[PDB]
Amino acid sequence: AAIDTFTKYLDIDEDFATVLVEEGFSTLEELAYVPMKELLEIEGLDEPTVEALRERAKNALATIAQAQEESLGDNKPADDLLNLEGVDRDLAFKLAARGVCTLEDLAEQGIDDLADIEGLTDEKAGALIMAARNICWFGDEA
Repeated sequence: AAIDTFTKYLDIDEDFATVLVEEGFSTLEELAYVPMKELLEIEGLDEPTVEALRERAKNALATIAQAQEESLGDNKPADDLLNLEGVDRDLAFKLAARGVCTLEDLAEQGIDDLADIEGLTDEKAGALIMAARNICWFGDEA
């Protein structure tokens, strides 16, 4: 059951032949480099077909790169995070990598938890956290 894998592999004429189960084509990584001594038994392999295979390999590279970016990008910097003053892109990325993503949890950890931050001392950490607690907790806004 690999119909969802090679959905667009031979985009010229779908009615060509049946897929060889002996190879499988079900790794998406090992098929990058293979000796040409066994991959010519199937008929109908010309220059445009190899060029299209190279296009598809580059596309698969791009897709796996985007997948790795999405898997590592466990930050989700929303508009609610970049709006707090003194928090540029780098600081917001740091906050999101710490493990926070919303506002109702920022003012629930004391200054003892505001360490390990790069480019931010403890007095400024306290300043920013009491600013946040004034905007959120003392403001009584919804």
